Amino acid sequence: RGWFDILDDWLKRDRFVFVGWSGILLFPCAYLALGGWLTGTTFVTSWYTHGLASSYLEGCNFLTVAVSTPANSMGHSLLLLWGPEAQGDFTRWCQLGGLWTFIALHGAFGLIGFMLRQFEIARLVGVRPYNAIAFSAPIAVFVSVFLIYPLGQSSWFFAPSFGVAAIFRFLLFFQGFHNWTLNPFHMMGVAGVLGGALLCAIHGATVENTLFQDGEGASTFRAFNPTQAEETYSMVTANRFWSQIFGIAFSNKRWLHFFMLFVPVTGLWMSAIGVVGLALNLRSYDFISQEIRAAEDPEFETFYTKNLLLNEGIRAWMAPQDQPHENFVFPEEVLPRGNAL
Amino acid sequence: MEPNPNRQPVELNRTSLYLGLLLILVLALLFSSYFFN
Amino acid sequence: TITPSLKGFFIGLLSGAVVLGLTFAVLIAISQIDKVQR
Amino acid sequence: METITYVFIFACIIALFFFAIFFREPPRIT
Amino acid sequence: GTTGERPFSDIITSVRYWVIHSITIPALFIAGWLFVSTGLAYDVFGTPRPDSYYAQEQRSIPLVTDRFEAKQQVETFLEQLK
Amino acid sequence: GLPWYRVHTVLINDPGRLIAAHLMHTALVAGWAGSMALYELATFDPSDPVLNPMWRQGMFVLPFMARLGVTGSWSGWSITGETGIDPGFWSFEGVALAHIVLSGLLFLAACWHWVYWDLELFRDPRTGEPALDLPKMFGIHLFLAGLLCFGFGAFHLTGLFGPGMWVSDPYGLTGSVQPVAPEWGPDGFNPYNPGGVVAHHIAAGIVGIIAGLFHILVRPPQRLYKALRMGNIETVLSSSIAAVFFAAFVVAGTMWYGSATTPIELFGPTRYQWDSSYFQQEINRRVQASLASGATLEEAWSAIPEKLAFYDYIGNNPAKGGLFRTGPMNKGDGIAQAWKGHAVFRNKEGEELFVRRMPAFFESFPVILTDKNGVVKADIPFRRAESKYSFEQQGVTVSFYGGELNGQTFTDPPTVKSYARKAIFGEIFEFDTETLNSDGIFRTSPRGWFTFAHAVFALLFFFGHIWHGARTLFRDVFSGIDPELSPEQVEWGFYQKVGDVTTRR
Amino acid sequence: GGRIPLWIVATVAGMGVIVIVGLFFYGAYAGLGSSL
Amino acid sequence: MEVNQLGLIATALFVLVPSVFLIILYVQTESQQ
Amino acid sequence: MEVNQLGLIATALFVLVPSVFLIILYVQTESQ
Amino acid sequence: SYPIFTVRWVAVHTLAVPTIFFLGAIAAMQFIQR
Amino acid sequence: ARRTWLGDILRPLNSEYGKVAPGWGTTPLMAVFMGLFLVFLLIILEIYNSTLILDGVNVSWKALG
Amino acid sequence: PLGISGTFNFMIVFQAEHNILMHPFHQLGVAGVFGGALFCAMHGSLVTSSLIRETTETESANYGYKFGQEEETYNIVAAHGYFGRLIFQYASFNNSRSLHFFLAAWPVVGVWFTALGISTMAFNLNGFNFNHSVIDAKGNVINTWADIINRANLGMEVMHERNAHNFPLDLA
Ligand code: CLA
Ligand code: CLA
Ligand code: CLA
Ligand code: CLA
Ligand code: CLA
Ligand SMILES: C=Cc1c(C)c2cc3nc(c4c5[nH]c(cc6nc(cc1[nH]2)C(C)=C6CC)c(C)c5C(=O)[C@@H]4C(=O)OC)[C@@H](CCC(=O)OC/C=C(\C)CCC[C@H](C)CCC[C@H](C)CCCC(C)C)[C@@H]3C
Ligand SMILES: CC1=C(/C=C/C(C)=C/C=C/C(C)=C/C=C/C=C(C)/C=C/C=C(C)/C=C/C2=C(C)CCCC2(C)C)C(C)(C)CCC1
Ligand SMILES: CC1=C(/C=C/C(C)=C/C=C/C(C)=C/C=C/C=C(C)/C=C/C=C(C)/C=C/C2=C(C)CCCC2(C)C)C(C)(C)CCC1
Ligand SMILES: CCCCCCCCCCCCCCCCCC(=O)O
Ligand code: OEX
Ligand SMILES: [Cl-]
Repeated sequence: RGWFDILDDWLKRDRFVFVGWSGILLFPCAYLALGGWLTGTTFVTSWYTHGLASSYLEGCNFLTVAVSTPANSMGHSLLLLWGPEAQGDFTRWCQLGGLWTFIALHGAFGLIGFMLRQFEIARLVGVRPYNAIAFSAPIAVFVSVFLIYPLGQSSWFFAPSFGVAAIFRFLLFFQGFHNWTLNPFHMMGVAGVLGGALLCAIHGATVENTLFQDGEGASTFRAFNPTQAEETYSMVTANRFWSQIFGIAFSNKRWLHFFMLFVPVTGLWMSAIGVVGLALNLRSYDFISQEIRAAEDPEFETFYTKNLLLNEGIRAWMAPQDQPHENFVFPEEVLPRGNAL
Repeated sequence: MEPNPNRQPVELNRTSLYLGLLLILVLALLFSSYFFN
Repeated sequence: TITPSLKGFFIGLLSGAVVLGLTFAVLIAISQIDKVQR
Repeated sequence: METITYVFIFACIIALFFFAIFFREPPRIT
Repeated sequence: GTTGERPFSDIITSVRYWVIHSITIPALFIAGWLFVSTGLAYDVFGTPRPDSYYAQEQRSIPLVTDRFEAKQQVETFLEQLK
Repeated sequence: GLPWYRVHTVLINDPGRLIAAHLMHTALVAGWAGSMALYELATFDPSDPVLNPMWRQGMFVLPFMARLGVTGSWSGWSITGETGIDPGFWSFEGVALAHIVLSGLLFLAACWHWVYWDLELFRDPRTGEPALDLPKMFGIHLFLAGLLCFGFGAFHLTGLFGPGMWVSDPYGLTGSVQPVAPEWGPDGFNPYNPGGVVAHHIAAGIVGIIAGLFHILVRPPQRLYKALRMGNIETVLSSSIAAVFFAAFVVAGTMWYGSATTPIELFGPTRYQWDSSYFQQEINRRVQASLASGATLEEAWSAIPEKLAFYDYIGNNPAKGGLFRTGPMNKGDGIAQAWKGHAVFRNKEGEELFVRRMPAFFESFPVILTDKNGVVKADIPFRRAESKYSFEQQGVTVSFYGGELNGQTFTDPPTVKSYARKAIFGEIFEFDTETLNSDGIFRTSPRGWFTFAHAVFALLFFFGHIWHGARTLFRDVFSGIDPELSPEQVEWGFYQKVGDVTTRR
Repeated sequence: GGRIPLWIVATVAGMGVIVIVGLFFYGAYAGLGSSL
Repeated sequence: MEVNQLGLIATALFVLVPSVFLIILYVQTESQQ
Repeated sequence: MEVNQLGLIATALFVLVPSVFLIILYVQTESQ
Repeated sequence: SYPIFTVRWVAVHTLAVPTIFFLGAIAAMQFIQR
Repeated sequence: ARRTWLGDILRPLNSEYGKVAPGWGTTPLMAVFMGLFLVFLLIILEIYNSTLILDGVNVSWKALG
Repeated sequence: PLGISGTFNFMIVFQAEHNILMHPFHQLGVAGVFGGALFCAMHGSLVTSSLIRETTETESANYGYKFGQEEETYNIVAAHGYFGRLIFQYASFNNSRSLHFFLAAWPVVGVWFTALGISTMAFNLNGFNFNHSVIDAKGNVINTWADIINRANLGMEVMHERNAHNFPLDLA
């Protein structure tokens, strides 16, 4: 009946928003990550780190605002407010990119908080912790992309910036520099995300179209009771439908729902792995055998060589403005260009 | 000395065989191009 | 000798302690008042 | 050799499809 | 069903509620408005005003290029506008 | 029956066969180390530590034996290039042999422990049930770990009773195995100070001895035993995995950034050394110093050791590789033979021009020549028709100082362009591409390959921590939730405190 | 308690959003960020 | 095309070893029943 | 030594395929 | 007998208060001219 | 179970399974060392990071001479 | 193209010619597919989390369900009571029919929109163009992340089908 147990009592009270011990970590950090993003996108520029406007105050819209990465010259500095770079000056902190580390790091501890919360509530309520397990995939993606990837590179500057259009630029950077679409770890991720959405749609559609008539209304939603024992749709008819339509069907409700966990979670883990490789520029960029042939044989052409020409265009036309700290100066005559364009 | 009490049978049903072979064949199909390179 | 960044370190370190201690003081206070009835 | 390999794997996948469909464990009720 | 907090639909259809919040909500709106209209938002955060991205005859970005002198570099650029 | 993913759970309540499986694993790992070493010895060329060091040859365990003091072959060669040495029994070959003999010995003990699984040592004396006292085992093993960590630092690393470790100068020219005195001051946390490594193992070795002794004699608090399920061996697997992926992230990071324990003569340069022109600055520093004391251009550059120039080359940058570009760096750009010399470009007005160096991000990069102020003065144009800066128009020449081409000048435009294309990679070397049938495409070094593996294994092991931790804390519902969990325990308001039935309203 | 009917609260809040977001789209064509 | 000669055996073992593992387990499941 | 490149796969499969056949036959013998 | 100040009350206002303020700042911005 | 000479000798070391110190025991002391170890790792991390700069601690390869 | 790299070629050129990423119907497509994967994992994990103990730890839990049994195999109230507490109660479904309809409708509608995106970029109604939308008091252009996107788009544009254009505008 000591203080630790009294606090435990209070943190775990059943209230509108459950708190828990995990709440101590989660709620400050989530709110601060989210406040940092909203604050930066409304008020803070990227002029000195990127040579970019990036807030509503400067004239940007919701698609173009961003909290942008620190300047390349910061290396991987934690950029603490009190550190040697900002030296406690809040304004300079904002201008050097300190809000990016702020959001990234509070965001990471919030994501931990959130998964501990899924563990905490699962234990109190008495259920198996698979929702927590599944959330490991979002965490793997976040840390590999926002933390591991820029740590292998020269600086945080090459991490994603927290913005809609900024993330689009990150997509295109990865195409032109890393040829990431060619990476089989991205391809497994594509399959898991697209396979997940498929499974989501096809499982919902099936349940809704093998419903049992359990009421008399044309709205079939009313005819369900959450404490009823009986299944609300026919697994037998669903199995026959799909067997006859597609050749094979699920027959085991448990396998079905495990597979729905398995497919998208695994795909996200796979894509995280390939990004770890790209942290080191360990790309699936080329096929050697294709290049040897093409170098010797100028009539040889595939969609593979066509895409590298596109990559080479991306790199040369975007690098000067996207990597301003490098002072790239490409005279017009060196820019790769096809005929006329 | 008694025989070991902790031994257990292992199983792989036919659906798990089909699923695993498909997984392996598709992985091979995807990665083989990178092994030949 | 205590360089400017070792100074900020302690500044950062004291602030964390403050924020953390303040937080737990409040939480322990409220938990003491609004107990569960058993 | 690489062509033969690619086609060989694809052919095995098509054969697997045939057995997965026509030689599945039959779902039996209750 | 419930955990004993007062329901939202009961709160926001209540007269006391709207008596407080018809003051608190506009006041906050006007506060944020003044935060911008006074120019204070610019100065707190360091965001360039439309006239202070470049000096009159400059077209170089004032890019931070040093880690530990970065604060001093930004201050140097800002003087080159005054 | 058991699913396939659960076959090894038959060991959870069987300590002897658990020891048997751990012995087999240890045998397999010792066996790998010996096999890997023998393969590397059979493929390693020791004849040129300057331009064909181990890390260009795809050597992976050789640098780890060298790091701790193993530097010589029974064949008479050493990795430092000294000839006619007598390493004693602890040559590369004898290190490999010992691991193979250890593996054999572990295999046999594994068989004995598998058969004689039912040892009374493993039974609890009161209940007669298999039982391991994990809290005391931890103290024992920790005390052992601390003795070994202390001894490793106190005897092996100092050279008190051992060889020391690989140390080098800041530019990786003069490395060797040396005894290292402990650094007890604050610089002992400098990752680039080797004395800190010595001090770490002595200090932490004593702390582990002291902590081990505490954990042998002091029982765990009841609160923590229950919280952490300390009667359950899977809680140990959960925490152990966490410590291991923590450890794997650290060694990936120090491999990539570099530290005193990842020297560049065993693993190759880091990408940051290319990023910051680390070696180029030192070379320029030296040439200027030679020029100040009246040396000619030819003499200043000829004094540049080829080993330093080879570091100043992007083909040795570990961030230039690819995932499926396999094998040693030599398979790509070739086996380096000679420094060609420092290329100096000048235009028709005699101004010195500077090739813009390729950055590691770019698979390909255009050829742009700048003046000392960064103004573009020549390039290789893509579109020819409106070019202003062609080599042909600007009369760009290249002259070599030092190296193989010292004192030679080239003025024919296509030859000058050919060297400018190589100059974006840094310093220019002659390569043997025939011997290995090199395909000309950059591969990563063992610094790259190690970082990739350990970063990936660390991330994967995080999921294993989550999985086994979940299984420990939720063991009671692993097979499903209670079929008699009533709806009042999950519906809102019934209990003041969530899940606590003593707080009903 | 339930004085102000809920449909009326919904309608006024609703228009209040349309107005603010309207203003935000108007500002895409005026002033900062309008290309002009 | 000039492809990595070991691509073939990598691919064959990659297919054969894990498939053989599953077949072994399937057949001995059927012989229990 | 300029040996046959297909010698490796031929040897590898020569061992593997019949060895696997026997192992399959033996395991399903023990489990009945 | 309902309470007025709750953990819920705090979570709500912790978000609603800055939101309205931010909406005011952003509405002013639509009248900035270059 | 089988008794062996070596088993008899090691027996006392695997004989207190389940034994706990009451209540919270040394938990408060454990918490103190956890806290010190965190600050200690912080310092180490921030030195590597060059967020904590110390006199005479040149976090560079050039700290080999 | 009916090929893997051909697909990527199609999607890089589509971005250069239509700025599909700045198009809201492709953004709804991403939200349809991301959300679908999210809710697939959520739903799979919540049902799996609330399976009723029917088996021992030596058998797959999947054998706790027999094809064609009448009783549900999980406890939706325990799953609702977990997820309602992870967020808050009224953000969680306890009607299984509403729930699965939501699962059906979210990705289907997202993918409708992204298909309509391609179908309407077929008639050259392209993604938002904020190229040079921010300029300063003098009139200098102030780049944003959209102008950086545009540099990438340009490099795809100028390089694609490099021998096929004789005139300065790629009008189709
Ligand atoms: C649990 C909540 C939580 C967590 C995990 C974090 C975590 C973090 N914050 Mg955030 N922060 C929080 C709440 C939190 N914050 C809150 C509530 C606020 C509002 C006040 C902020 C405001 C804030 C700002 C403004 C900044 C951070 C920053 C940081 C980072 C650096 C933290 C650090 O170095 O602390 C160091 C301190 C500790 C780790 C405390 C350890 C103390 C131990 C227990 C013992 C020490 C004893 C003590 C010193 C004795 C006093 C002696 C005295 C008498 C002399 C880190 C990612 C920085 C950042 O993101 O940089 C990019 C940053 O600039 N935070
Ligand atoms: C068919 C098209 C397709 C598909 C389906 C995918 C699918 C994927 N891509 Mg790929 N991509 C494609 C085309 C495609 N891609 C193309 C053509 C390119 C160009 C080369 C790329 C380039 C690309 C890059 C550059 C990257 C991906 C990544 C990914 C993965 C993203 C995972 C995810 O949801 O992250 C979403 C993010 C998370 C899951 C992290 C955690 C999110 C937390 C929980 C947020 C919490 C929100 C919080 C509540 C605040 C909200 C409020 C706020 C919104 C207001 C996934 C496998 C990423 C990847 O591989 O990562 C490993 C990545 O970095 N893609
Ligand atoms: C008599 C024992 C012995 C000795 C002297 C050696 C010696 C060697 N081995 Mg071999 N090895 C051995 C046994 C031994 N080995 C066994 C039993 C195995 C099977 C597991 C191996 C498996 C093995 C592999 C796989 C490899 C070697 C390699 C090597 C070489 C490099 C060693 C090295 O870098 O360690 C690295 C040191 C560490 C990893 C130690 C870190 C320990 C962590 C940080 C501590 C973890 C937490 C700790 C418990 C907490 C302590 C608390 C603290 C307060 C005290 C060296 C010649 C390498 C080589 O070149 O092979 C040819 C190599 O690649 N060994
Ligand atoms: C930590 C492990 C490690 C590391 C870092 C190295 C590092 C290295 N090795 Mg060594 N090696 C190792 C382990 C390791 N080795 C082991 C365990 C063996 C025994 C098999 C060997 C045997 C060996 C030989 C025989 C040779 C090397 C060589 C080399 C060098 C080049 C490697 C290369 O081309 O990679 C290529 C790497 C890849 C192409 C990556 C493969 C990625 C896999 C296929 C992805 C799998 C994905 C998976 C299937 C998806 C499933 C997930 C989900 C769907 C369920 C390099 C220094 C070479 C050298 O230069 O030596 C002188 C050489 O000839 N190694
Ligand atoms: C010290 C490390 C360690 C140890 C001892 C264990 C031990 C265990 N795990 Mg855990 N686990 C770990 C790490 C570890 N795991 C990690 C890193 C992960 C994340 C990938 C997991 C994820 C995991 C899951 C998800 C599950 C387990 C399960 C189990 C149990 C049954 C495993 C089994 O029978 O596999 C039998 C496996 C096979 C017959 C074939 C596996 C072959 C894989 C696919 C590839 C081959 C690996 C290669 C040959 C060698 C490894 C290379 C490299 C690691 C050195 C067992 C107690 C199971 C469990 O909880 O049972 C209750 C379970 O369901 N583990
Ligand atoms: C863009 C894609 C994407 C988003 C936005 C997203 C979002 C979310 N997923 C969650 C959950 C999940 N995600 C899951 C599977 C997946 N999630 C996926 C993809 C995503 N998931 C995918 C593809 C899968 C399939 C594997 C599962 C299984 C779960 C859950 O259980 C959980 C849930 O409850 O869903 C209902 C929620 C976790 C809430 C939380 O942590 O609050 C706390 C908020 C914190 C800690 C703040 C984090 C701040 C981040 C990391 C950095 C700052 C971000 C800025 C504020 C905004 C930047 C925006 C610009 C970039 C444009 C949240 C709604
Ligand atoms: C950073 C920082 C911090 C923090 C801060 C914070 C925390 C903040 C917050 C802030 C906030 C928290 C914000 C908010 C905002 C909001 C907003 C801005 C909103 C908006 C919205 C909208 C606009 C919407 C609308 C709509 C639409 C459009 C459509 C649909 C419908 C709707 C209605 C939804 C501190 C202090 C620590 C210090 C350091 C730094
Ligand atoms: C008995 C005996 C003996 C003998 C011994 C021997 C002879 C040994 C051997 C051993 C060995 C010789 C071992 C080895 C092993 C190896 C291994 C163990 C390997 C492993 C592998 C793996 C694991 C891999 C994997 C992978 C792949 C394949 C791909 C990529 C990725 C990865 C890496 C994952 C003696 C005489 C001493 C004495 C008496 C007793
Ligand atoms: C684990 C919880 C950590 C909480 C940390 C929150 C940090 C609180 C913010 C304190 C900011 C003060 C820094 C500004 C003063 C620095 C002046 C200087 O560098 O000399
Ligand atoms: O084809 Mn296919 O791609 Ca539609 O634009 Mn015009 O054309 Mn061609 O160029 Mn850009
Ligand atoms: Cl045309």
